[PDB]
Amino acid sequence: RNLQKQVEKVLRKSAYKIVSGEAESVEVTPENLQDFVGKPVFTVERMYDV
Amino acid sequence: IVLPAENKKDFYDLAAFITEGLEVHFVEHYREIFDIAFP
Repeated sequence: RNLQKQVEKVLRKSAYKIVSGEAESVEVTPENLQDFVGKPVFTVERMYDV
Repeated sequence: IVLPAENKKDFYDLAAFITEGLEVHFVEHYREIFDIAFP
């Protein structure tokens, strides 16, 4: 579910950058991702190596 | 202020005028903060 919301957000902030934005073709790439979602909400995988 | 390092991203998203002034630290194992509070 949460993945649904975030993919939706990406598409939405992309469309705003088309209706007036210079770009007519958004293409998210891992380097570019920050611009649409900001900094990561998680970084750790497990709370630590035992 | 000092805050857990695992929350740091939210401290680097608030509006800049709020953030001006105060220094911040970040940590994960408490043994670091204990070496901050008592220099």
